[PDB]
Amino acid sequence: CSLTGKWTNDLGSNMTIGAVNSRGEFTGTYITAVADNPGNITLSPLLGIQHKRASQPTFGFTVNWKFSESTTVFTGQCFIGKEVLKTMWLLRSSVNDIGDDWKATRVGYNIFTRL
Amino acid sequence: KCSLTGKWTNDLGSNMTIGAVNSRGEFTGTYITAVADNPGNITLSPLLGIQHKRASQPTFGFTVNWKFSESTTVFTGQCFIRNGKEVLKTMWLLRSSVNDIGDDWKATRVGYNIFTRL
Amino acid sequence: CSLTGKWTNDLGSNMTIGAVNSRGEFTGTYITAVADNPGNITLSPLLGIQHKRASQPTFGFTVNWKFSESTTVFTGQCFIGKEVLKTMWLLRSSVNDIGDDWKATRVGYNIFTRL
Amino acid sequence: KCSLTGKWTNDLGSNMTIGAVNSRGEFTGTYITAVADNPGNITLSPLLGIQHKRASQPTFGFTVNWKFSESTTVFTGQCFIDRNGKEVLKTMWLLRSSVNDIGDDWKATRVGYNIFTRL
Repeated sequence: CSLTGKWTNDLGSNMTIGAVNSRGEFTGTYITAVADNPGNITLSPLLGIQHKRASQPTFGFTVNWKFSESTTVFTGQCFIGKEVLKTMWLLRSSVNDIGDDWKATRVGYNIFTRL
Repeated sequence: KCSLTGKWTNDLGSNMTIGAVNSRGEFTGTYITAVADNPGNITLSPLLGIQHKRASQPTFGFTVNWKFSESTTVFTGQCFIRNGKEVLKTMWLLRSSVNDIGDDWKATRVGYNIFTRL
Repeated sequence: CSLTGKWTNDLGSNMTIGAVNSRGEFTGTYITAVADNPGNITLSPLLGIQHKRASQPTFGFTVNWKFSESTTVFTGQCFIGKEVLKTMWLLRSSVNDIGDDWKATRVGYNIFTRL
Repeated sequence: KCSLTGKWTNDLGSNMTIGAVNSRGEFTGTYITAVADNPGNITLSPLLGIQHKRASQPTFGFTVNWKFSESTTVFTGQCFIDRNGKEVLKTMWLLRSSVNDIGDDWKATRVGYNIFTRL
């Protein structure tokens, strides 16, 4: 259940992850298929840790949108023939005032398979 | 300057330490939780995320690899400054590991957290 | 998009909702596929509201679980010309300590289809 | 005691009134939110839920049908005994917005939480 490689999800988005070093880490690019203003979508980075020990490991990473102010974070698990990432996310928008915070965070799921 | 470099704590009593936030926003760090499913097990734990640098009240996100367990937590939120001090409004997801894909529906867990400097 | 009728979600679970009154309110039953103690699973009742005016109505409801201390609430929206409910959910558990609160809440989703 | 019947404020300003909690556990009530997307429109909105009866600190859930928007919120949580003897509520919630196409589903569920107090 190597997280390296090229994956796609059910909302059409695609990602690529670099090599995983043995202390958990990976780097990747994210191309989102869907967005708040898909007038402005580009390639966004992505930093994350993944257990290297259990064969169906938990994990988590961070996407940093280069086209807006928000952050999306993902956790989930890889299962086995074929590998499937079951994930969930929080998409945090930026609000101008802290008193506005309550409406900043959304949540959702996604399912990834290799390409 | 809302840089997450430094020491932060939160409402349940956890302390984290973030190092250098690099030019691309990235930062390693460590997190001592004051609370887990098996709190007897608690150890130190490594942490990796990215922040926005431009934004004056930056949005952020990081991943905690809990070594003392098979699971993971991701955190997102925003840094704010009206007392003049800096609060981190964040929400998180705990991912537990189930054995089979069938149990997937029961693995993800959610909550909030409020971090301030030490 | 009436919630009256016999739906079924993606995990295998089953529900039946009755008549929705003029102010959006409805009741029905929920036989679940899954649970944290499957040998316990029984018929549990539900209660929500559904915007009556919308052609693709938003709605929310609460399952009160017969066989245990805990509660799941759902929201979502109903799309079309076949009908489909997109829902996310929060499962709330009894902790016995409020210092233990941060862990009594869990999240997921469900797609619902008529039967 | 930890019954829902009563009036409750929350860490964010908003208030709520809950009616009689029947045998089947149900309850009815109203809710003025202190905050929303178009706060000019905020009115009293209805509420409907179910809470576990016998247990001393019950789980519960209820649906808030937003009278001014086309949106819905669900809250879940528990009634605890804060040591002072006073009942605080711990919840988390979803807020569902309406979207025009099923393809936009992914953007319509906000998550958050609150703390209610007796009023």
